[PDB]
Amino acid sequence: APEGVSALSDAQYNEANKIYFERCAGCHGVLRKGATGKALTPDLTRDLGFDYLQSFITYGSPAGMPNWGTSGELSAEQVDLMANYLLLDPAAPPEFGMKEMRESWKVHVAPEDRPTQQENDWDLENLFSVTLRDAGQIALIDGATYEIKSVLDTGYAVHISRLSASGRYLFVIGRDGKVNMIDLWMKEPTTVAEIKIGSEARSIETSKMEGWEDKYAIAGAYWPPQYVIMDGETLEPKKIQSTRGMTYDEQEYHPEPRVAAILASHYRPEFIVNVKETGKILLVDYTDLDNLKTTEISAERFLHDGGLDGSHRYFITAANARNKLVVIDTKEGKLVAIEDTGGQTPHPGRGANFVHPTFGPVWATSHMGDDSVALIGTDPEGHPDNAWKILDSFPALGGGSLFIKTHPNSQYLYVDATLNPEAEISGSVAVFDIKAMTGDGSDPEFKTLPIAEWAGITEGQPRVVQGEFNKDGTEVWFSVWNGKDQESALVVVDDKTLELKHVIKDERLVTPTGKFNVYNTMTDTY
Amino acid sequence: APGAPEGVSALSDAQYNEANKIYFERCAGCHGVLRKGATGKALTPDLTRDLGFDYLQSFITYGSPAGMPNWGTSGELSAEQVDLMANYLLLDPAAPPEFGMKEMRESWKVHVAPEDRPTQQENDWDLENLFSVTLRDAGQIALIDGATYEIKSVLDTGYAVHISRLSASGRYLFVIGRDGKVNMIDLWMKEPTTVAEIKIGSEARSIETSKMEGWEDKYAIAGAYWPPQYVIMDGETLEPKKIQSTRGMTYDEQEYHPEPRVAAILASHYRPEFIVNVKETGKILLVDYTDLDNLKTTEISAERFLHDGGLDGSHRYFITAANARNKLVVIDTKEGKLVAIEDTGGQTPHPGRGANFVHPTFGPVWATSHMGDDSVALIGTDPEGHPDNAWKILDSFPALGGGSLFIKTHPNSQYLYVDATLNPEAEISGSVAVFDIKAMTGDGSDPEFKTLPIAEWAGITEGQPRVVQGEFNKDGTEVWFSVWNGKDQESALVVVDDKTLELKHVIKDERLVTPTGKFNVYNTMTDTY
Ligand code: DHE
Ligand code: DHE
Ligand code: HEC
Ligand code: HEC
Repeated sequence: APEGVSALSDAQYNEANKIYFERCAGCHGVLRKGATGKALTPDLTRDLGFDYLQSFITYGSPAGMPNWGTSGELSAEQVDLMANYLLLDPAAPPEFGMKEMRESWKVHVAPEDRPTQQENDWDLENLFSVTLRDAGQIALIDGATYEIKSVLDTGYAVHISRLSASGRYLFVIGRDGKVNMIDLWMKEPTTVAEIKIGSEARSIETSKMEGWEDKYAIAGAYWPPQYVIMDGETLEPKKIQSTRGMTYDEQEYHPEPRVAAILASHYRPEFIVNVKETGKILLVDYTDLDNLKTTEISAERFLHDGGLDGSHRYFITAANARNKLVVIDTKEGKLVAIEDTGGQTPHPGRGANFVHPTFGPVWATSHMGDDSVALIGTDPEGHPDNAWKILDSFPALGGGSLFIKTHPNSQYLYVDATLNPEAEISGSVAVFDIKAMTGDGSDPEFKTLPIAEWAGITEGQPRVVQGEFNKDGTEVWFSVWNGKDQESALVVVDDKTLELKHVIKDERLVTPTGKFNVYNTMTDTY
Repeated sequence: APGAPEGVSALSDAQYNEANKIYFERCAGCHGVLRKGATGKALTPDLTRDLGFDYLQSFITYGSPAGMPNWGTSGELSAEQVDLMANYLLLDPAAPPEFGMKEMRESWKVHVAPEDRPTQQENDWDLENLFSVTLRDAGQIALIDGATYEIKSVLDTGYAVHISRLSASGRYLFVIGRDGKVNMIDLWMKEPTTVAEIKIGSEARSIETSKMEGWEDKYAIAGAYWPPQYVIMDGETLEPKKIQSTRGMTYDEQEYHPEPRVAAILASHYRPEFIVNVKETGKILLVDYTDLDNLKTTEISAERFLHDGGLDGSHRYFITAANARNKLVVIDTKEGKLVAIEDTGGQTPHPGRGANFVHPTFGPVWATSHMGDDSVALIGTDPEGHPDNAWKILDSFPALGGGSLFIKTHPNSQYLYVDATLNPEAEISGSVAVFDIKAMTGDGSDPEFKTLPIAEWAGITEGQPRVVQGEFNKDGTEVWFSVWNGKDQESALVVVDDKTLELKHVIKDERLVTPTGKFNVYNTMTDTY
């Protein structure tokens, strides 16, 4: 006989459930099928059994599962409660409306009591806000001295950082929908406001229309299917919008359309919201939240990430499972093109904009499913025949690429290969010389930088990910992402010589992943 | 379970599926998606177990004169389907299904392609003076000559027929039923008939046509109670072009609402937009139909319980009742925003499209009567020339009694007609109140009214005749009222001479079964009210 799975009173079950959706669902999923954390459905957990679940929740694991019991985040009774709850069938995922957001909303420092000018000595625009994935923190690193200025707690499941248009406020979002607002002008920068906007979420963005600096922030959730516009100084939740709706092509109701990347228009006072499963791109005008104007653009399903072109007018985003790039004109508020990249699973991040020597302005992306790099023409006025067409496709290090990067002041295009199965490749970066490109059909050659080897890290599984440039566009940073119980680092590459500039190492630099330069993020320079 | 005490004569899964399809397709328009009843009674298990199999089988077989079709004896459901349904109704209520593009397209039929239709009117009818009258329990509409008063044609649309609307040019007649059935009729044919049809949901009430200058006959839109959605359709073929879900957040508490019904739908005359009331979330949508792929909409926070409403006399401002909250919500359709929300001081305002007129002392006003009390309320509708009266309730006075549904006037007339359809007294419910607009002063003295004995003029005694909804002819000189009696009883339409307030003519015919809504082509196509 299989061990006995205990009762649980209504109160206990209600208590367990609140904990699950508030603190576990960001990594284990609202239906318990897993996300960064393993699936915890009862077909799996009953086999593991109570003792095993209790031990894991008490001690955590170095692969990213918090030590709930030993950290005192959960009491001994709460730990047993959760182990017992995981042996039961998955509960119905709850909604998360205004009442729930406002209960979680905290303003630690009201706007009137914050500084009126920068009170620290830091070079805010050249700071790098780095995600410490399994530590639940971000590191604020000086872009010139390479010193860790501070390490701030945001919360387990920390995902990425974004900056307000003025560069004063640092916004961080976690996979649980937790949002932290950090005031960079304080003597000792810390969280001045926080709020939770759902159970699962990935994106956040700030108002970037000139004249709307610091007015609003917007966050998108995976569950429930909604986005929220918040006050840009206090995080007060002002407008919640459901994304449930019809698919663009079959026009069938879809009960769970996740919000993916959220960007901000520089032509109009609008947020640009990708709705994944229905294939809709939303242009949301924040001029008036009560008489709310939006444009719901039929695009392509599987929208994920993307970026604005060099002129900041057009939004280019990957509909990744269908291998397409979708192009929106933010000035006219309309779809302008849909093109296949020729590769498998394009994953641009915000992508890489540059001026090709013969094609004109282009935007590039690499792929998760193959080694190709694709370029799309982005200049309807000056290069009409090249506009929104794939002009070239060439191989980089290998499949498993996540991020491509460049900067106006650099002649090089950097491509990672983070998820490649071969350590030599996943620990390296491909670099192309833009000035040597000809678009004559021949594959441009690349130099291979041994980033992980340069950091002196071989133990564990160090994966190199995401180039990020400093404010001047002279140095590019890469994360050497190793396990929490392993040695990690950040490698700074001298852009002009393509030589190692510096290796950042520190006991607090745990699982570093996303890196965001204040100036480059606030101005959308990529 | 079937052999257990509490147990019911099961249907295999497949039999259940067939019954469930019949239920949602043919019964839910009147009995409700959760079987809680609408026009038809609740059919939930609590009640149906006490009727028992044989009662249900006979009720579904024979029907009744209250509006329930005789599915069995008409041949509409074969012998076995009746039993299936009777068995089905004893079971727990199924989860209401979605109704997307695939299901709409399966129901979409184009009987006469546009290429094959007339290029000019091929009958000799006076189309703009025609009246389209809903024959409720007959599942038909009657097309009636507005001057000779003869029934030109009786057309089958479907059980649960609700109301009629006209395309902007007056050529196409659109009718919607409570089951979401949409019929398009071409009034230019020698013998006008349905040229296209489609189904847009399981439960629905509204339909409307594009009225922006330049977009005449381009689009039609239908709104549903279930599923919670509206659909924009091609104005000539009924092809479903865009389906939009109305599921979303309430305007005030900002909490998700899984089933926000679509109530009235009107059309802007200032922008190429449809005006959609979303009842439970309290949102009014301004939907721009110039580009359905890059869809522009304005989601206006208003007040919950939005139901019916109309445009002011200038056609710029939408005025709609949030009925359970006793409020009028006013939207500026030129600027696309909320401009006011006001309490009428009455209970449950039910304006229909309302009544616009020029009050001698207040200026332009729009009026509504109420279901819950005898009051008539007036709101100022001219912010430009009468800014101190604009969007203010300027007067409130009594008409015949509570239970009023429709109030009506016309630019060519000085009278304001008010019905009292649901009043418990037959004496009141068979009459209509009429106020002289020219004698109104606005000093706080209730305007007096003349009582027209509309049911008595009809010369009907049997059943329980109720008078509903004034509708004028094209020239604004005669106003029609429906004398709604039961299906197996005699009904009529009464035509009143506006200038003398005397009986003009009584329309009676064997085919005139339960006449309710009446829509004059010209006054509907132009929004004259
Ligand atoms: C929707 C989304 C965005 C765009 C945010 C915005 O527009 O504000 C994004 C951006 C990002 C960006 C933005 C980079 C930029 O330059 O804009 C980075 C670095 C990033 C690093 C990672 N992402 Fe993130 N990421 C997801 C979703 C997203 N990632 C996932 O659904 C996914 C695949 C799985 C998951 O469970 O979360 C996932 C896993 C990862 C990682 O494993 C990465 C590599 C490392 C990590 O920190 O967990 N994601
Ligand atoms: C949403 C809605 C509209 C506006 C449509 C538009 O904007 O195109 C409307 C209009 C109407 C109009 C339009 C009048 C006008 O001048 O615009 C009429 C005459 C009408 C006669 C009736 N309505 Fe209708 N009506 C409902 C809903 C609606 N009715 C109901 O939810 C309700 C209360 C119950 C029901 O189950 O359907 C209902 C019962 C009735 C009746 O019992 C009426 C009186 C008679 C009948 O035919 O069933 N409704
Ligand atoms: C992300 C920051 C996490 C949060 C928040 C929670 N969990 Fe987790 N959990 C996470 C990971 C990455 C893993 C896999 C660890 C590994 O060593 O591979 C886990 C694992 C578990 C387990 C063990 C499951 C198994 O071994 O099959 C359990 C029982 C579990 N997690 C429970 C749990 C609960 C109850 C949480 C809320 C208190 C919770 N986790 C949060 C990542 C994350
Ligand atoms: C609107 C046109 C209807 C449609 C379509 C269907 N029904 Fe109906 N039904 C309707 C009314 C107005 C009434 C009340 C009749 C009365 O005399 O008061 C009914 C009643 C029933 C009943 C009897 C309930 C009772 O007596 O308490 C049953 C079992 C019933 N209806 C079933 C039914 C089915 C199975 C239908 C689909 C084929 C159906 N109805 C359609 C109005 C309308």
